[PDB]
Amino acid sequence: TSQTDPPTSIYKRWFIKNTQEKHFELLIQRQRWLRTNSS
Amino acid sequence: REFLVQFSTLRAEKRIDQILLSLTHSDHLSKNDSGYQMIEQPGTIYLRYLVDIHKKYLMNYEFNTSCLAERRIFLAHYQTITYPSRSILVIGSIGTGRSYLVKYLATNSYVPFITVFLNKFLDNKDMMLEIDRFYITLQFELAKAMSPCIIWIPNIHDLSYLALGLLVNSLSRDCERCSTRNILVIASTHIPQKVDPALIAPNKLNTCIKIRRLLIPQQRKHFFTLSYTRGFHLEKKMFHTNGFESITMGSSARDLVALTNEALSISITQKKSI
Amino acid sequence: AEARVDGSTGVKFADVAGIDEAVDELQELVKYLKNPDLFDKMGIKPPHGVLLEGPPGCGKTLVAKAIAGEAGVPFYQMAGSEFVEVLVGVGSARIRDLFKRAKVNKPSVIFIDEIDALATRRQGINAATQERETTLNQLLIELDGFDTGKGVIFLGATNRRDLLDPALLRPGRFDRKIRVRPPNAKGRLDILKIHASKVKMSDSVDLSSYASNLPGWSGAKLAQLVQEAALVAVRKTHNSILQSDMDDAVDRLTVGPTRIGLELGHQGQCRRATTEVGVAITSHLLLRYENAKIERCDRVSIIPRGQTLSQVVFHRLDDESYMFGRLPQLLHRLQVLLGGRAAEEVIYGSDTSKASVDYLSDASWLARKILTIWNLENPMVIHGEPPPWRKRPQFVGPRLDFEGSLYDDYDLVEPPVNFNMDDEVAHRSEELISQMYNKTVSLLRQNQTALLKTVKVLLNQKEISGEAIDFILDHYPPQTPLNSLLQEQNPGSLPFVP
Amino acid sequence: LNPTVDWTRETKFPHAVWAAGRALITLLIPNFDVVENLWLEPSSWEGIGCTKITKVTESRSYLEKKLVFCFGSHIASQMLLPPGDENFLSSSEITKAQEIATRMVLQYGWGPDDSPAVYYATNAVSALSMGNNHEYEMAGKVEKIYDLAYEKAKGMLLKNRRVLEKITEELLEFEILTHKDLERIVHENGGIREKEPFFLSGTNYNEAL
Amino acid sequence: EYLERGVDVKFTDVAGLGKIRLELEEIVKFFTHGEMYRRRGVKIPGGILLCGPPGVGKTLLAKAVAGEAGVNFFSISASQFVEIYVGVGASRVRALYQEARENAPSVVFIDELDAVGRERGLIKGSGGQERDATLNQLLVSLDGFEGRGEVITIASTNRPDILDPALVRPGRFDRKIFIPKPGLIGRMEILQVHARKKPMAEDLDYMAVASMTDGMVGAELANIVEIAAINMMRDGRTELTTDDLLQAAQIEERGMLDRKDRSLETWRQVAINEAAMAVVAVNFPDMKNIEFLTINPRAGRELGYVRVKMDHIKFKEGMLSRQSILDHITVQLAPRAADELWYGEDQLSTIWAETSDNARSAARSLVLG
Amino acid sequence: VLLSGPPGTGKTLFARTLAKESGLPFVFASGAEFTDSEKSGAAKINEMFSIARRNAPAFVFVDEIDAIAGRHARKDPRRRATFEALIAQLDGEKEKTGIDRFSLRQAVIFICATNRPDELDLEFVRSGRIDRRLYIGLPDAKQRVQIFGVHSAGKNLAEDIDFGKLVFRTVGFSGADIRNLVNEAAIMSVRKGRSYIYQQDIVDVLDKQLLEGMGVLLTEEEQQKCEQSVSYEKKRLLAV
Amino acid sequence: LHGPPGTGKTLLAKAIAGEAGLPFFAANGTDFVEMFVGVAASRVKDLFASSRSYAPSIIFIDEIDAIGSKRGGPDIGGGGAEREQGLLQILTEMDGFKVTTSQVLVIGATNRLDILDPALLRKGRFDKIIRVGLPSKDGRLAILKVHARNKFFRSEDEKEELLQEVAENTEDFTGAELQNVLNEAGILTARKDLDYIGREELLEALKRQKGTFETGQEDSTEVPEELKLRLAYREAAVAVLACYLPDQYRPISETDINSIRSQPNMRYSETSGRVFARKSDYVNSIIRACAPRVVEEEMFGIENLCWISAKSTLEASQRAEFLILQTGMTAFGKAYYRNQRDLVPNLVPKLE
Ligand SMILES: Nc1ncnc2c1ncn2[C@@H]1O[C@H](COP(=O)(O)OP(=O)(O)OP(=O)(O)O)[C@@H](O)[C@H]1O
Ligand SMILES: [Mg+2]
Ligand SMILES: [Mg+2]
Repeated sequence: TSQTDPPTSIYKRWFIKNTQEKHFELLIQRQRWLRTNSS
Repeated sequence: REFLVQFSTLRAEKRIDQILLSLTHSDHLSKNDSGYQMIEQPGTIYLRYLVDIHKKYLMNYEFNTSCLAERRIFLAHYQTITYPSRSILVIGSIGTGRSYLVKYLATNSYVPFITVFLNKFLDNKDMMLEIDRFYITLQFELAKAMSPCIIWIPNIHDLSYLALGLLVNSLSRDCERCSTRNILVIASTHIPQKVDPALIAPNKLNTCIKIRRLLIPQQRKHFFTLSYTRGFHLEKKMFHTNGFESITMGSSARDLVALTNEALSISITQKKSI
Repeated sequence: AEARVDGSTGVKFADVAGIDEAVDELQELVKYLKNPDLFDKMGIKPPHGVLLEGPPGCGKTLVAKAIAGEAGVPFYQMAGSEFVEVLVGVGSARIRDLFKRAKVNKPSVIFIDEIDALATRRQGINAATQERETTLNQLLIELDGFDTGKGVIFLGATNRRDLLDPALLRPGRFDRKIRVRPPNAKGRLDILKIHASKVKMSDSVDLSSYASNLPGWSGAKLAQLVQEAALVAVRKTHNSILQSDMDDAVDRLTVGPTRIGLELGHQGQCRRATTEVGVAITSHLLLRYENAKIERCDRVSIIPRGQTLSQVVFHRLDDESYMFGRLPQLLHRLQVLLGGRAAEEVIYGSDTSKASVDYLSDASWLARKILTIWNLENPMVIHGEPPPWRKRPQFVGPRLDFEGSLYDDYDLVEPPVNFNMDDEVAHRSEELISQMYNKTVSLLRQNQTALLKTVKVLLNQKEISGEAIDFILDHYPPQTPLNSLLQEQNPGSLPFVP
Repeated sequence: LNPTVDWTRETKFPHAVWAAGRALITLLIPNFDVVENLWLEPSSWEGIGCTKITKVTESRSYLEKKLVFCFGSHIASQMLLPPGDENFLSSSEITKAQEIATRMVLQYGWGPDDSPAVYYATNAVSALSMGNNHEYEMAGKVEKIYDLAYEKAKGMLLKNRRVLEKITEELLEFEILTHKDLERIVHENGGIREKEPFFLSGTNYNEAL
Repeated sequence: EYLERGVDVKFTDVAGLGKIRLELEEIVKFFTHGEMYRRRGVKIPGGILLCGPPGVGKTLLAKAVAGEAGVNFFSISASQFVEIYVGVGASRVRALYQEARENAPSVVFIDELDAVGRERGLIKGSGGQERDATLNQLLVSLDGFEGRGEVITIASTNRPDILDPALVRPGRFDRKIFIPKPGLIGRMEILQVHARKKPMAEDLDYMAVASMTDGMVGAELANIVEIAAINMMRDGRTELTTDDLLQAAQIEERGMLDRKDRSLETWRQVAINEAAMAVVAVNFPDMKNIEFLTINPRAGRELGYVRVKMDHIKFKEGMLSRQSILDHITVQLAPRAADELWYGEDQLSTIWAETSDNARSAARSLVLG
Repeated sequence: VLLSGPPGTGKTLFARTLAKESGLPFVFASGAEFTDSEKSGAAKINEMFSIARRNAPAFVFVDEIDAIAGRHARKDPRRRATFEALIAQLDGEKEKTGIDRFSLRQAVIFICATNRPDELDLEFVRSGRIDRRLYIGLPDAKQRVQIFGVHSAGKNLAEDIDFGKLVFRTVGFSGADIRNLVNEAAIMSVRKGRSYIYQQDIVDVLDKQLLEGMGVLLTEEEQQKCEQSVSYEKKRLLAV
Repeated sequence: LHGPPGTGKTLLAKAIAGEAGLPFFAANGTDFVEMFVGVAASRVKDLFASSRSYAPSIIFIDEIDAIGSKRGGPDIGGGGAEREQGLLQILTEMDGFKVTTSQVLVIGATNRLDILDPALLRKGRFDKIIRVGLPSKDGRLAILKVHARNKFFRSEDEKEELLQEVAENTEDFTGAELQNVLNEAGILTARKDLDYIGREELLEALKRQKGTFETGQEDSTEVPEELKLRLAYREAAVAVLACYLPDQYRPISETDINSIRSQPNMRYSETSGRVFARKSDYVNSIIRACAPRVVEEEMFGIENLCWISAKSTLEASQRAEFLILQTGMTAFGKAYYRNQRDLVPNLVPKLE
């Protein structure tokens, strides 16, 4: 998943905005768990 | 099928001896230290006042406008009722039980008590409209025919447009004429936040009342009164002392009724009256 | 199905104004309807269907009627919602009958208004849905079966292009997609001239000013404005629509009609007066001193109108200055937003009120868009944040549309991972907000006589104009003592007659 | 219908102290709302004690007055009710005070240092970013203003202890109270009222021009 | 009812086939040399499924293979099977397969199985029950009991992942053919075969045209042909040339060119941004080949644009170096720095607020990738 | 009276011994067919209650009531009509039923059985409508030996047959399970040509039933070849 | 009868019908359902009365899962009511089977189980619930030698050897897949006009039936030298790390650099029997997991790492996490942790 259609202009992006959303959610949940289970 | 069973409730008029029997009712054990003192319940007391004034054709002489005396007497009576709505909404179905109060007050009422079910107006789905309109007009015409009558309407949260129009027209027209003004249109439900504000008018279905769950002394008093009315003398050691206060629960309706039925059946099995 | 076969629709391109780009584009279809053989000899395939997309009131139906009248061809107008019934299959039969009737009278123009009712997308967010699908499939089959040389032109009008089925947007069904934009200032001027040609007009009415001062108004809204002004003139027993009638109709449509003596106490009114006068005074001072590229206060009112207890009319600048918003302009607009609370602090001491918190909200968001979304400062940030509260751009409330909108992130937000940069950004935002608030309080405190005089004048007259505020500023230079204002016979009196 | 508790002396004391504290914290605050009647209703589901107070855009000082008023019943129960006799009746006022503090720190910008930063709006579903190390500062400010309100209420209610005791006794013996007898009580018993300006912290107060 | 008349599409009428055409004539062999297939102990594969992007001509392919087979053609929409009531769909597919059976030899076509081929248990409703009933009825008609060897089904889906595992089981849908996006030669052939029906010049090199419309479907090539038919009345020239098709490709790639009133400093700002973009784009191997650089406003993009075409093979395979990305972020940081180098840090504009977000997103993705 | 418990325990057996011991008419029906169609949804309830009433003192026994008074009886109005009719019939309340509450014509007990008592509505198990609750559990060791003796009487069991040593292999079994075990023992004894049923017959039947659980359906030759397929070094580890 | 789809349920039903020589009644589940209620019951009762009239009989009902669907939600459309009415009617037909007069046997076939309500599975309706699943290796030989009777081969011995080796190379495939690869090899031979099923024909049929191709495009693309170089270096690194750290059960067979994949194009010789695997095997797996990144960082540096060559140490870290948490052979402890929620915050720094 790396936006297999190439951009004809440099204004366009190289990877889709919703490609890495699972990793962000996992990191956010891990950080929230660490914060909540420490006080 | 409900019309044939509601038309056949009072096929013949009540016997004159039944009228004279029912007209002379009494207090029946209110001022007893064991059960149901006078202060404990104002709602059923007000309901009994409404039924008793309904019994003597006393809504028909609504007011006098007389010179000085009759007006003052009727004013004092009007005050002493509330501390004259012809149709009462009740909302107390947060706990359990609707029959246990209204058929409790209806046995002394002696007036034909008719229950119309709104759910029959929903299960009929230009012909359905004609059937519903004819059915409801026949219901109201019959309720006029056997006047005086007490109409109970359970679960008004169910109500569709035809019955709403019927009730709006009935409350608009049958409260300033149609000389049988003593027609109780009492109705019950469990959702008071759903009814439209067009049905809470002072002329149409006002003065709501509420019922709460039974407290332990209230449970004791209700148990004693339920046991005494069938000829069973309760033992004078557990209400005269703290005997059965520590065992009884079922802190709601339908529990004291079932417990009384069970205990009376058990005492019947041993041929006992205590 | 009475598809009105009118030989002359009564509408031509002379009745269409401000839609000049779409008129120029559709002149090709008008020419093709005039001489289809000219397109035939060149091997030119005409479009099967044309989609007119745009906001309601822009006269897409009027444009189609103008095309039909100019071409002199039969015109079959029908709404899409008329194809949606309870019985399944009636709409497809109506579609087939309409297409057959159009094919009988060639050349012809078919027009379907509100096609989004039939072509609603199968969103993944009764038998009516099946009927709509069958009618849409019948429409697709009819459009795909069209021969280009038969001279029948299909038009579909829509207000929501997002709800349309992408199958219709494929080539061969809707080849041309023309966006009917709202008319410009010249277009609104022409539309106002056309609608005022039908009603007795006074020579004192300048249509150019109302064309320039009402951006985004459709032709239908301008017609409603003219009709409401005529109704006001009838109510006022005027023989013709005066400029006062135009202004009254404009105020009725924008901020609503005036009430009848519905006023609160003096305490809750002086606070709103202080807020609005402080905002206007701050804007005028920023215009006067640093030559800010900001808007101008036209008039201020404190009479309740519609649902607003007070208002400050702001003159909208040209759109060419609404794209390259630089840092000084945004900082000056932040100062204007904070000017209300600055006025409450310099006038009412340390006992402020709620009436200045609303502006205090917007500034508290705007600086964030300076630091995260736009990234104007130069410690670079890693992620933006979405606005927790969203408020629609609107009338007499402050502009907040300098970059098109204030509470609309351009999909430039990412979820955070590190939480220390978040508190660093919060600290920087608090520092910037406090610095700008201190600056606008220092600016407003240096001019106290003008602010208090404007407050008293607005409290007495219940309305004031921007030129009156400018005259107050001219007559009251900076650092005048307050006893000069307090010694006047009537503080709420202005000797200027506009 | 039937009241949930009998009409005795022990049960009425927490509600009498509650209503008397509400009445005293209403009367002592200048330019505040005015009480009409106080009574102890036996069959009221809200509570035995009942108080009717009618109010006289709201400013910062009115919100500070309300925050001070929200502690009156709890402080009255603290000084008057014996240890071992705690109160759950004043919890709703405590939660309201905590709500008022976080509102006037975050929303309106009326912080302890008068900061115009706004983190919440009336239409908002959440707050701003607020970081991780900056929420503790906001919590410290909210605790500071809450403690200032509690200290102010305690200071203005410990000066009229005999007044509060007399109001409790008279409410207990009469069961119906007007405004005139409360004015008599705060007059004869040496009721020291407060005076304008009313600030929750006088270290930052300014005056209008 | 579900039968069509006048089928004449052949392999010549369709373009850009490639070795798929070989598989296509296999179907022709399956319809012509079938006696030799049967004598070698081979069962005829009754299930072929064409999968690819929309607009590749799946219906056109079905019509072509039906015409070359020389048998009766059935083409039915799958949305007709789904009904708000249950039972009619199973009867429709039963009657469909029955009339296909009696019309043997014949080939049938059913398009967009994604409406009726969904998994059993993804939606809880009566429509899902009807879908399950129709899916089971077609399952039992395709393989369920003995008695069909001469009817062949043809399927055309855009999303093959929604297909039921029961259907793709061997014996029901065994042959899976992917029709991809046309490359180079397919675009030439599609443009020429759509352009036979229009008078055309002999100097028309379509190579540059197809080199502009990279990665576009055959329906989009038909659209490019469609913007090469009318628009010439404004100039009024003689014959279709190269530049007209080049401009049509530019229009269908970006949008209509519109001119509006403007100031001089606005043009200077936009041209400075485009200059920074192009100047930084020059100095890197990842986007060195620059073709166009303009500042004209278009539909949806007031700002200018630049065009670069490096070989599109590394992006598909994913072989992009770290230095390939770290340069691109620098390119996306080309505008803002130019502002800092032209108008000062105190007067930064807001035009680069989009490319700067792309740079930070690319940096985050490279860090967590 | 509400009967609950695991399926196949014989609640209808209790109902029938109740009918036989009482010597009274006994109306027996099934609850699966009461939500039949649109011809008569809730009319069957009225008919079966009236049939009981016309021959009172009598009883009414409906099997698997969970299809009528389930938690989804209110979402569907078709189930709701039958549920409301059922609730109306079990009370007195002369209006809409047209009969006196206290008479010979009301001596009818509503007997209901189910398998998941937690799926029933609260208003049906509410006191007054359902008074007694009986949970019939699965049998035990000695009861399973007696059930095996009852269901394995008319078969030629050999001299090595004893079910007392195979009780622990049948924990949780009902009467139907033991009957199926006896039948499968007869089948397997026929399978090898054995004239009687051996203890090894029942042991191999139970072993086959256990090995079929994990998805191993192999004959002897395939099992032996697969055992010979593995090596010896990797078998001693499993052995240890 | 049930199990995985395409295993031979209906084929076994046809075998039952042929072998029995008894009155056989084949029916389909979806045949009975329409809008109008009661017609399903009428059809199935005509079927059951017919079966009773010509008793003894075998009634086979294909695809019971259509009518047999459990109530999985509110049936607004009303088709579920008809399905339930038909279901209860057929259950009454099964319960009406008296053991003295009805020698009628019901044989079913379905592909799913959780959609069926637990009502048909009651005793006296469906006593035996048999599942026919994927056959063993001997079953694979049996089904292919059944399926390879009409297929022409060069000789019997080469046919036997080739069918045996493709049986060893068709693991986790049903009989439908085996007859499909045989039929596709026949198709390939018929296309090439070869009278006997060749070796490459079977290999190509198996290759297309295991779904190696996914692009489905014309394979003619100029591959750059900088792509073949990276592929060859990656393959050489994998070969060196595999030869230096050998695996007892997976030896190297071949290596090619012709296809682009996230994982290397390596092939190993599978040997079943992995009863035991020590901690050194886990360590060697962790080492061999992170091969493509190190070679490109050594020869080409850090500024030339590809996207598919940088996603290699993630797999090594995952294998290290598996070794630490779910083996108990490390010093982390001797417990077994499933990663989601039984990881106390004390153990997090130790794991890291
Ligand atoms: N054991 C076997 N021996 C020979 N052929 C087999 C065997 N098992 C399956 N087949 C092949 O499978 C085909 C029939 O599959 P079957 O009808 O049993 O699948 P199914 O169980 O009905 O799947 P579904 O329920 O999805 O239709 C036959 O054509 C046959 O060639
Ligand atoms: Mg049962
Ligand atoms: Mg099958």
